[PDB]
Amino acid sequence: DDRLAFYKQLYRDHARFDATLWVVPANMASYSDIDKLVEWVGTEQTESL
Amino acid sequence: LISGLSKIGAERDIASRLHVVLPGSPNRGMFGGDGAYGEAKSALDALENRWSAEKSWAERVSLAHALIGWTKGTGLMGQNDAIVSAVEEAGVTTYTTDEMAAMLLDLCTVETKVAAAGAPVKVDLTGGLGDIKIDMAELAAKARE
Amino acid sequence: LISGLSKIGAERDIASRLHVVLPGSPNRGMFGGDGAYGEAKSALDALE
Amino acid sequence: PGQGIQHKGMGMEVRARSKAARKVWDSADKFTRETLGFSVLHVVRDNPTSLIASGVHYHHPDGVLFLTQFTQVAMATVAAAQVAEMREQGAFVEGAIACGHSVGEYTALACVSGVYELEALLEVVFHRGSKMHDIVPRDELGRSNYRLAAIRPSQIDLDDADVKDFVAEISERTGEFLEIVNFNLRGSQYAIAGTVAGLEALEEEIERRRQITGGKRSFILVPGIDVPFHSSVLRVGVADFRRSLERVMPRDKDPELIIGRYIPNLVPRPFTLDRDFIQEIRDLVPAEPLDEVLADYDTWRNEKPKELCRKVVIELLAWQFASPVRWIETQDLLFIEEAAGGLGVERFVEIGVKSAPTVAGLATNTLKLPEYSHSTVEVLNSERDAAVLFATD
Repeated sequence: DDRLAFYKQLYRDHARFDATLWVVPANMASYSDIDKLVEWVGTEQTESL
Repeated sequence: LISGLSKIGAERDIASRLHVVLPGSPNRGMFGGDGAYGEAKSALDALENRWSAEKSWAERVSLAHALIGWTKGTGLMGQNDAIVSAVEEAGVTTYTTDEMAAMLLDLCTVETKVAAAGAPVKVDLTGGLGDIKIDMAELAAKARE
Repeated sequence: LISGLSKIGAERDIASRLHVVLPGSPNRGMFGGDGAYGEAKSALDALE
Repeated sequence: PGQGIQHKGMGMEVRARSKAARKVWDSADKFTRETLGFSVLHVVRDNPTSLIASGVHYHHPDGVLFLTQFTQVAMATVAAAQVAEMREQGAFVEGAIACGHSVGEYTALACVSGVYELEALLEVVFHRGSKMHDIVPRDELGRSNYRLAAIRPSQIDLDDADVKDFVAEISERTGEFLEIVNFNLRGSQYAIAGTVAGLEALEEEIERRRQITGGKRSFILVPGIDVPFHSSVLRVGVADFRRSLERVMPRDKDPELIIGRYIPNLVPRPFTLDRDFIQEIRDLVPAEPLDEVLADYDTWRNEKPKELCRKVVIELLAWQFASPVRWIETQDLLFIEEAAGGLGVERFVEIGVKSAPTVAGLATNTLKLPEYSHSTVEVLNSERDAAVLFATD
């Protein structure tokens, strides 16, 4: 949360209109992460209730 | 990672070019004191060849090569901070993080984006550390020592 | 392999220089058709 | 058939088997990938949500395959590939009379008369889709003051003249806009667009007129159509599309394959190049290239006929945007031509795979009510009846 709070501080300062920020846990050393991350980055933009 | 976003772009069928800024290390071979940056990032010239070889990668990914010069952080470079003034006495420029960030955005401008679409762009963001005659065997080690 | 024979030479204490001929690929960058040799052996300049 | 029955992975089974289907799809998919930066194969195979194209951004909460710029392209390619396979097996008869409903008409001409390239077909059709989106005014929410509604005149004693009457009255009365958009089936299917209040007032009328209605019978409102197209409101944007057609539809084409075989929408009666026919077009659709040709028919010299057919064909397709599609007359016309040319056995085949049951079911119910004469007729669908099409059994 100390890293999480920082990006919130950084966003609430430098954010303009139309601006959307996304923070995620990520490990570039893991091939699984890379595949799973972009599989997340590339799918839908949809929220099913 | 480049291949991954290339698949998504091809599968979901976009002609949009992803601009990948390649964080190249400044001026390989003229510094012996870095020990990490200088050697590792010289194969980025070979990576630009892979894009110049592979034909179908053009529409998905554009390679923007940036050589990131001397840039002062507190944590890693806390030893290097004192001699920043010393290296700058050779008529060379060392950069703050905000300065280098600005140099990286300028590559993200519309003008230089289209330039990357036509052909790989190699940018030297270094402060002239290339023609530097400063001996790293001393002025680096001594700085670190 | 170079490090290995360097240890033996240092441990058994010889000043003799082992001459390692590095099988570099010819003229990197001016051929696009090899596909293997040209790219791999350019880091031998970094090994020097 | 027209749009709206399209499904995910439609005719994708045929692509994996037939060679003719692959050539149609791949030549089409390659062009779209290079020029517009997207693939129709992917859209059909798995239905996405949002897509960004060359100059345009398309977003749908459900699917892009159900978006018209895509849907029309998918539908056109699905049918064009299926006919090509039917042609490879030679099952296509030399005297076949062909027609299409809305967007299906472009595929009709493509398959039978080869009036354009596979890539040429998907150009017009794609642009025609993109043209259909920007035509009508919207709100901040993308709302429309208009809509479409499907009428069934049956279940009560009411006629086509009775429907036309009641609609014409409430159109003049309220001062609102109410238009019969589609004449589909004789006593069965009719489509109506105009002001939503007009659609509501018309719904209300038949509920009052029909003595048995507790459930608002005979009236189905159309979801998703916000444009009162095929009415008097759309005639503006033709000239730009009329030029677009002439660009993608050149002058080297087969006159005979179209003539007598092809039934336009704007023109319910079969294509033939004659002073009589060209006049019927002008009457329904006043036009500059047409009115001159009618003025002097003394241009009789033999260089003209193909050049005449080439413009008449384009005029019908360009103004098909405006004029109501007449499916009733299209069906009835087939009866008129047969009866005068002999009534012997006919086979009615619908192509485009999963779109095939629709206009066949439209024909089936039509074969019942006016056609009660006890005729031997075969209704066949590409989706359902394929064993009968290829005769394998």
